[PDB]
Amino acid sequence: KVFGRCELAAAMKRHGLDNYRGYSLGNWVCAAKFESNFNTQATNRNTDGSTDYGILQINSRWWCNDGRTPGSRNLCNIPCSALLSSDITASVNCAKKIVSDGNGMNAWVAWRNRCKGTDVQAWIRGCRL
Ligand SMILES: CC(=O)N[C@@H]1[C@@H](O)[C@H](O[C@@H]2O[C@H](CO)[C@@H](O[C@@H]3O[C@H](CO)[C@@H](O[C@@H]4O[C@H](CO)[C@@H](O)[C@H](O)[C@H]4NC(C)=O)[C@H](O)[C@H]3NC(C)=O)[C@H](O)[C@H]2NC(C)=O)[C@@H](CO)O[C@H]1O
Repeated sequence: KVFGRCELAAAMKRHGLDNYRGYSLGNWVCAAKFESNFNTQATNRNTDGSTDYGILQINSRWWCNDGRTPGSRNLCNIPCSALLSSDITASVNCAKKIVSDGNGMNAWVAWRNRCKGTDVQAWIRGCRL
């Protein structure tokens, strides 16, 4: 799908991301533009061999099953193709766990450097929320 500046993000809040498990949900919306650029079908492989999926940009190596990830924990226990559709309603369970390791955003590559210390309230701001 193609989601605009004010239309793909009001749904983080419909899923409990608001201020959940210590990260403020204000801090969240910026990074999305940095991982798949508001696209729920944009995916790529990893130069280390495990492909990634979604706006989420996650690989089947440590987290889900795509069948090409051996030595994969499949900690998500769901097909990786189970998130890339227009609908995204159940795709957050695993996202809701990825911060539980205590690693935080240790997984999101763009945020720690593109959205870490940025004017992020300048990212979620302006839409009605
Ligand atoms: C191309 C695209 O679309 N996406 C690419 C991504 O594939 C890639 O992303 C990151 O991939 C790395 C590789 O695994 C991953 O980092 C490691 O994540 C694990 C678990 O999530 C962490 O391990 C836990 O450590 C804790 C703390 O010490 C331990 O308690 C625990 O024992 C560990 N877990 C288990 C179950 O053993 C690591 O801490 C972490 N790396 C380090 C060095 O700490 C990220 O999760 C991936 N994130 C995403 C969103 O992909 C990215 C690489 O930069 O490239 C993208 O392009």
